[PDB]
Amino acid sequence: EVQLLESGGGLVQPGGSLRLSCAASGFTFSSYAMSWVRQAPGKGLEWVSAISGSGGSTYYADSVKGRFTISRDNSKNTLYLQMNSLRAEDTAVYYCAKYDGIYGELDFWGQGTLVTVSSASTKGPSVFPLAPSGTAALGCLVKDYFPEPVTVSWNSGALTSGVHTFPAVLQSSGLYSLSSVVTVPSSSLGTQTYICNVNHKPSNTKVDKKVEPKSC
Amino acid sequence: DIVMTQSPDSLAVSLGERATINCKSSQSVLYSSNNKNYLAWYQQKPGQPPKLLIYWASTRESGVPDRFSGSGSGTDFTLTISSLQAEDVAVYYCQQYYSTPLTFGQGTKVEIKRTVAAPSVFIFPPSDEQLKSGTASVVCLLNNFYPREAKVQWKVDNALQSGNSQESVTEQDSKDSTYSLSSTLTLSKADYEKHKVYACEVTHQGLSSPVTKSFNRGEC
Repeated sequence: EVQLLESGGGLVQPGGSLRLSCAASGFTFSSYAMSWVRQAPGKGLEWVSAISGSGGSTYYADSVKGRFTISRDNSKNTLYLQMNSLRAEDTAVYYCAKYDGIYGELDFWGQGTLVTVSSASTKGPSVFPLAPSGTAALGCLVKDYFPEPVTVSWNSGALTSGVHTFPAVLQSSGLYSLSSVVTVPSSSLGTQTYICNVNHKPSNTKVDKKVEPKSC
Repeated sequence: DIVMTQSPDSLAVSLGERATINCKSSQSVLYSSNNKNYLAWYQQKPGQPPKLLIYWASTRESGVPDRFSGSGSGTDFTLTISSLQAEDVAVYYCQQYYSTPLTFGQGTKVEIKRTVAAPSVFIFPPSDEQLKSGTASVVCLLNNFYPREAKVQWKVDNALQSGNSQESVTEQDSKDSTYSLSSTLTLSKADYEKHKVYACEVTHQGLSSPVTKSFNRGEC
């Protein structure tokens, strides 16, 4: 199937540089023009740059001209974005996007890669139980981490029904925190084990937290 | 640079009813040569990239249901979602691909208007492990409610707490069209151990009067 897999995003100092990659597959890469499109957290879509199928032609938004350089390697099936002199305003998820063969619209997008421009330090979360006391609620508090993102699953992905993993909020300390909760039958509390699987890849932090009613 | 302006910013429509989103481009995107409008509509669900719905102002992409239809020409354009389904909750973007730079509208959030549903409320004391680190987080959960408006008040021994909590809300659920909300009250371990009664009080349209969930520190 048609696929665009971005990589290379992460935390970088303001004034620093970063190179994004996008691995294209399932189609003839050189046949199509390609694009980079960004989305700042909670904001709209902003077209960044486009490159012709051969690479002979390149275009940029005014906000990125002279700082960013789009390029491609048709033998490797790869699109690049070299980003220099980064600013806090360049913080965004960056999407690789394919143009239509003839018409010229963006008809396929990758999952995106997060770029965070900040002088703040990488820090792994601490994970605390939200212990339960028909239906009971329990959860995990994933506290004090930077940068985004964290992933949370329950019972290694076996439990998905009734799970709510909340958007992270930035605390005044400049660190993120989030909760993940699940509602379960109260009769399950004695028998069924509930473990939240937390992964903060940016800091190499993996935690499994078993959550049960607190003992008296 | 062509400015794409969407209207409205936010839309709440009952399931099975019609949702219409307007898009106005500051220049005509109708290309004389082929008489086609260089206008596209995108759907973006939370956590996902935009998905192309409509190109040529009116042409439906493969795999996109009949209920999505695009119309208009020149500067004025409309996305119509007939028979709105719960899974259609998303932000919708128009985009001109007439000339560089490619430009997008600001987005329109489509929310589902369903019946009122009261939150189920739960309070969580801080863990012993966290307390040892010098901090106490107290969490209140409001689960599966509609509409989104809700008021959470934290009280510690009768004193209303202000400035020391943060809230986060989920995106409207794709199946049941409800929201959930977590509020986290944060205090020092020292402050926490100076007080007894910790209470979350929830006000919501679905509740005949506010619901309070509480615990006494140290008590089973």
